[PDB]
Amino acid sequence: DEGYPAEVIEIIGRTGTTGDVTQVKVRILEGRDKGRVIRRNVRGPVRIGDILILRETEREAREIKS
Amino acid sequence: KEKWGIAHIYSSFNNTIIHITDITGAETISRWSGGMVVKADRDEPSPYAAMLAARRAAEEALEKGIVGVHIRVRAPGGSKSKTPGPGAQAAIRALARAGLKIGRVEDVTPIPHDGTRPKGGRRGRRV
Amino acid sequence: DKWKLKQWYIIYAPDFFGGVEVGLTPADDPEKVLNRVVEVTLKDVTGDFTKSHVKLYFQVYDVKGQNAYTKFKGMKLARSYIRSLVRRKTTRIDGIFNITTKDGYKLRVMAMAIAMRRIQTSQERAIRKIMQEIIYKKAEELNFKDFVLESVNGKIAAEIAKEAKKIYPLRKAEIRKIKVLEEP
Amino acid sequence: MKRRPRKWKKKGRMRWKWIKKRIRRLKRQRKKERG
RNA sequence: GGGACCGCCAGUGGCGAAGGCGCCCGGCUGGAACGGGUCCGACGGUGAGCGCGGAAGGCCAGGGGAGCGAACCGGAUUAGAUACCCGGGUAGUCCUGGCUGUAAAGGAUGCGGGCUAGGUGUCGGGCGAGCUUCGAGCUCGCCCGGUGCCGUAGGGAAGCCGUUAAGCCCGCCGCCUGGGGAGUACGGCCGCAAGGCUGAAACUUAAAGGAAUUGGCGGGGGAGCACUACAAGGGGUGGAGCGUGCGGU
Repeated sequence: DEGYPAEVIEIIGRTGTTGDVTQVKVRILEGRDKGRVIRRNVRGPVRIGDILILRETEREAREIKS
Repeated sequence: KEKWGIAHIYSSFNNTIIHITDITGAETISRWSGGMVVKADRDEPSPYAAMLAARRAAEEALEKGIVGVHIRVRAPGGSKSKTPGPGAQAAIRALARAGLKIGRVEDVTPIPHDGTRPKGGRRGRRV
Repeated sequence: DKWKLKQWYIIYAPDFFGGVEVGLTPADDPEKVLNRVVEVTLKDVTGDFTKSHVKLYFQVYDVKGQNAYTKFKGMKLARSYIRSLVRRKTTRIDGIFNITTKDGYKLRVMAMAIAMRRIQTSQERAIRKIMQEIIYKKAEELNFKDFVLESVNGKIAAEIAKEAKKIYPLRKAEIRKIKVLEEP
Repeated sequence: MKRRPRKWKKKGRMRWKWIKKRIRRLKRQRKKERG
């Protein structure tokens, strides 16, 4: 289990097909990219301060459009 | 002394090819395409393959003594499309994050001043 | 494995650029290093960041053991820079000329001019005429190498802008690309 | 070939190009029969 | 090495009678504006009959053939696919010399003169100021000519036009007389050929046709919604038997 915990700092807004998925912003608290800000996707309800687990830091979500 | 390579990236809407060469570009050092790594024809141009195969080429390039590289991105161009495929920036992140130093990033898509007639007939590709 | 059979040769610049170290290249045989082209920016030569757009193409012609020496086959500005300069509601003037140096080197030189606003065509022709005259004169006055150096410097371009302001103020006169056709 | 533009509004009829081609074919055959 | 084409600058720009015309330079040549009565003196408008050139495509003779791609050959899709999609592929696309005289060749607006509220930009020429690092540079007004938008009166079935009229007058030809039969039959002329120019009759029909309003609908667009919608989670039917009822005997 070489997972990378990271902390939710901001919610961009709902995205994805059903809108259930939420576009979030997360700060990498540990690993090789400590302190980096990443736009990422979340399934399930989210709050300001959730410790999202990452399989990779390489993936960054595409910018959502309106 | 530090060695510099050139990463020719060719990202269409159907595939992405990463080809790492010397500074003179006359020597093929690493050459990995999207088809090498995924067995489904429809997933070749995705940024996922552009990530994975690009890293597969990058590690081998690091093994052979090259640490720094410039990037040259080429959409099909000519009479073909001009927009780089989706995976170009993904592969760029691949080389940046796989330890390679990134120098100058320039586009080399061949643009015609006045070239041949494109494909599909007069009324376009009536999909 | 064939990679273990390779060896790395160093390369330098031409003398008039100082012959600075530029890079290294692997090759099986020294003869395979002949007729190899390397593109290097001017910041990588002089360290000046204002001229990163400029690019120089060197053609390799001498292999002395591991040392490799090269000549100046061409130069070209950055396509991104060229695209940036061009904009709508402006007139792009392209002047293409074939020129012999004072020492007999043969060249094809293409120079660009951009003015503030849309302009009448005859004025553009006059601009072309002015810079034709000036570069012909400098071709007959200067020798090949110093001509290359000044063209890279942009002194010729600035003087050209000064002379063409007598017809219309130029946003920017510049040299885009130069290709060496033949040698004496 | 006098061309009435009113015959091009496609309601209740074929595209005028194709009727024109049909009638031309008919003309070719009829002339050939007479020679 | 080969053929084709001259991107960005590009726009309601510009020029041309129209089709149409875009890399750079040298030469020949047409045309207009603008400024000047600088000359002549109604020499003008229109034009039946005539003449001229005139996008693409096709055709005749010889070349040419990069890409593209009629026909055709395969792959795929489909109930069926003579197609759409993909892989090929001849003619053609290009050059020379001719023909064919064509299109939603449309501003669907034949051309010339006089008059009829305006504002506003751009294009070119002239004029007057001001700025000017002194440019064929830069800002504001006017006249001329070209070209767009808005818009008064006026016009019109309305759509809309409105000094670039589709308003009111003055000049000259063509064209139209319910829909279809028909752009046919027959005849004539033209063209190598495809085919071009000209063109009825019987007979049939209660309408065809134009603008615009309301609705309905769109495998159009935008916004707001959900348990007769879904995402999360749970429960559960159609497998067996039986209760109840529907269709059938």
